Amino acid sequence: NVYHDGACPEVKPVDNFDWSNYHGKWWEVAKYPNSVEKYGKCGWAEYTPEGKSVKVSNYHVIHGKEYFIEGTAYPVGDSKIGKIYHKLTYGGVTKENVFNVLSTDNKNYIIGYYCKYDEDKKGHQDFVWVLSRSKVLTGEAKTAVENYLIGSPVVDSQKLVYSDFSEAACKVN
Amino acid sequence: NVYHDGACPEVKPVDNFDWSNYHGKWWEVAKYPNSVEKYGKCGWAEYTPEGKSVKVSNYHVIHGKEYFIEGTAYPVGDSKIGKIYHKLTYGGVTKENVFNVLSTDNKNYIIGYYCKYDEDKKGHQDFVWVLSRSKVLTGEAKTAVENYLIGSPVVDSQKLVYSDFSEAACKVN
Amino acid sequence: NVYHDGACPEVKPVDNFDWSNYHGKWWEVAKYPNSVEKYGKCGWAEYTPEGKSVKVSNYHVIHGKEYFIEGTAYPVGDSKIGKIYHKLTYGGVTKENVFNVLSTDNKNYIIGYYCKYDEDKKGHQDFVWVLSRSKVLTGEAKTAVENYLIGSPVVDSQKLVYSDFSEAACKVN
Amino acid sequence: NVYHDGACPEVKPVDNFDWSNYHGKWWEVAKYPNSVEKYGKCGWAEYTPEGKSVKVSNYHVIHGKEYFIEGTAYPVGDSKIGKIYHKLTYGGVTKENVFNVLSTDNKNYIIGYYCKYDEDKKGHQDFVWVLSRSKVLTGEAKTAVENYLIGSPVVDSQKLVYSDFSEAACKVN
Ligand SMILES: C=Cc1c(/C=c2\[nH]/c(=C\C3=NC(=O)C(CCC(=O)O)=C3C)c(C=C)c2C)[nH]c(/C=C2\NC(=O)C(CCC(=O)O)=C2C)c1C
Ligand SMILES: C=Cc1c(/C=c2\[nH]/c(=C\C3=NC(=O)C(CCC(=O)O)=C3C)c(C=C)c2C)[nH]c(/C=C2\NC(=O)C(CCC(=O)O)=C2C)c1C
Ligand SMILES: C=Cc1c(/C=c2\[nH]/c(=C\C3=NC(=O)C(CCC(=O)O)=C3C)c(C=C)c2C)[nH]c(/C=C2\NC(=O)C(CCC(=O)O)=C2C)c1C
Ligand SMILES: C=Cc1c(/C=c2\[nH]/c(=C\C3=NC(=O)C(CCC(=O)O)=C3C)c(C=C)c2C)[nH]c(/C=C2\NC(=O)C(CCC(=O)O)=C2C)c1C
Repeated sequence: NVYHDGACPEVKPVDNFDWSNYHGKWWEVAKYPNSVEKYGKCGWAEYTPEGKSVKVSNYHVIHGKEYFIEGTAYPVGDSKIGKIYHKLTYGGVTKENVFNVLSTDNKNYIIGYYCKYDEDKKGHQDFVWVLSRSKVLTGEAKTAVENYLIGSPVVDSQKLVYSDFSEAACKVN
Repeated sequence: NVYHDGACPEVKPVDNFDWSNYHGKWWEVAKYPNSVEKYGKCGWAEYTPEGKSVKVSNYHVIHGKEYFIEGTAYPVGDSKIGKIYHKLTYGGVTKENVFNVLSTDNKNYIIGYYCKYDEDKKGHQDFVWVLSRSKVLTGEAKTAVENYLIGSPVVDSQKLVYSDFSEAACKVN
Repeated sequence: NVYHDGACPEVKPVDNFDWSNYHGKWWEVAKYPNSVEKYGKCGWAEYTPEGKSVKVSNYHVIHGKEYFIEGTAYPVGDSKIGKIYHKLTYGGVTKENVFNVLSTDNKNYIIGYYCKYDEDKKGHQDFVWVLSRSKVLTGEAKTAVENYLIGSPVVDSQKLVYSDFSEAACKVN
Repeated sequence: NVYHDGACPEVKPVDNFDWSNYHGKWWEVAKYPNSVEKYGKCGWAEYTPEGKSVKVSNYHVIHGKEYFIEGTAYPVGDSKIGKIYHKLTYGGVTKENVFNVLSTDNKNYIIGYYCKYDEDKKGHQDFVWVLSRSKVLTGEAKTAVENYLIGSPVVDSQKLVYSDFSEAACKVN
């Protein structure tokens, strides 16, 4: 889990988000570690569209067993601004969590960020995911991701943990 | 927070621990991040000997405000072996958590490990602290710590975060 | 610069090195600092295969000006064994310096070590490079470089300095 | 060796320097590594007044053998201001090098800094020494050293290397 002092940074999302492409199975190729996804392997997100909204379900495997959450996702304002609410319930509190699409090709990959702010302690936790339609980044998508990561003012490439997509890791029994 | 798969690893504690030095104020010079201490600055532990035991108090400061837990510590067996129970209560459950002393000069520094196992997920969380009687490592202590870190089978120094002992950080109001 | 007392340590190279992949452009993702590359950013190596040998060109960029050296590398013995001579001239003097490939995937990354021994002062300087066909370590190659760095007796990951591959740093006129 | 891009930092020397006390024998308790002092142990300096100047002799010991340089030191202006010229020869070139006294008690210790700028590369090398009358810092002096290092804009405590004052380190054959 990646903590910092202070408020959530001012982040600039993509201005050209293609809401059409937001569907299907996205593999979580990397992330910053977090407590909810603790121990999880072979992670993915599954987006099923309903207009300018999507039904969300996020899965991962731990030792042969599948775990998931369901929720819904829709743009905060204009579909083209890469800022999307993901409405999930944690701890019996349901909140609209702003996912920011920092980088995308509207085809193969998403690099997105969520910041959880603590008012009482005046700090925040950073959550980052690299979601891809492929278990492995190749070619242009991989090239795009690298160049983003090298300039990124928000994402620390070192802190990224890359998911295991072994058949062993991915097995549900 | 540092997560790995599998049960808690077997570690070798120091076999020459001087329990009589185990008192006084020990600054948290560095640690693996964990959720209980998120956003805290200027941490320290204070061990107040009570013959057999020591009373434990662990502090930090967040934005002029002090937070703490109190507990009790005692050797798991032979006092010269670097296995010390720390009896703390979290979430209404009281546990005798084993703290392994991985390296120490028996005067200025102590490098310690606690492993938290998840029986359901067949994985564990690693907790590491570098404790020092001075806010900054100097002389032989600094060298000893450096060298241990570099050889350690358990501690990945690259996951250490060193504390903020600024005047401002430490200011309590 | 990383100095240690005593002779060069006995390192264990890879015994499955694939000479046939020793070509192309290998970004200097990290190194131990040394005097010759001081100030240089965006560094790379270029290995031009000439069959038995390779032509070596090592570059970096300092303030829009590009600096480099050229040499020749060829295996110290058996191709499969991860010891390569790098024949370079410094101080009007051509040596055949042994580069030890400590870890590799024979595809994306290479972790290498050269040790410069001072006979008169019975000390040595350590040279470590982390080389990759991409400017940012991603996926399995990232995991593999980390997990090596953690277990390595030779390399202290805390003495690594990661290169800057920003557009600005890589800008040459 | 500690290298940075850019011009030398603006540094604030002590304005209460006691030139009278800048005499006699000072151990080098710590430094930033540098190439001149490569492999050296048990190092010390000796200042021998000659009027408004002091004659300088800097020593260390490498495997029973003694190595040294001589030169002269005198103030840049007013002796109350801790910037001192240290006139030494290296590479057949004799230069006046500014040594800035960042912190001192004028009794036990001195923390000093020299910055070596590369005009060609537009970068600089940092040189930091922690001098003391005593081979081990203790008491108020230690505390003074610790405190300075907590807030120091220039000196990184982690980059200090602490000299070896073992009799074996100090033994001259
Ligand atoms: C494919 C990416 C992805 C993902 C992403 C994700 N989560 C989000 C939201 C959050 N994730 C989090 O972990 C928290 C909780 C923060 C907190 O309150 O602790 C939030 C809000 C957002 C955008 C806001 C996104 C894109 N989340 C998961 C995984 C999961 N998230 C879960 O809640 C579970 C079930 C855990 C269990 O019941 O044991 C899984 C597997 C995956 C695999
Ligand atoms: C000086 C070192 C040190 C430390 C040490 C410490 N904690 C220990 C134990 C634990 N810490 C933890 O965070 C958990 C896991 C609790 C859980 O189950 O989530 C355990 C068992 C152990 C013994 C192994 C040790 C040495 N612990 C702290 C700090 C703290 N630990 C605390 O519980 C709090 C209270 C936070 C609050 O009330 O909001 C502080 C400040 C410091 C500053
Ligand atoms: C991508 C990795 C890499 C590299 C690698 C490298 N160098 C090596 C060799 C050495 N480097 C050194 O610095 C010395 C010691 C020279 C000495 O001081 O005697 C040697 C032998 C070896 C072989 C083990 C390897 C793999 N070397 C460089 C960079 C350079 N090496 C150079 O000599 C120069 C030109 C400096 C100038 O003209 O001002 C550059 C840019 C890069 C960027
Ligand atoms: C007690 C502290 C101290 C010290 C200090 C020192 N050096 C200074 C100067 C420099 N040191 C350096 O290494 C260089 C050389 C920069 C260059 O390489 O051009 C400079 C100018 C300055 C003031 C700026 C100070 C206070 N310098 C030494 C040690 C030495 N300095 C030496 O030149 C040698 C002889 C090396 C040999 O003959 O092989 C020793 C032992 C000690 C032990």
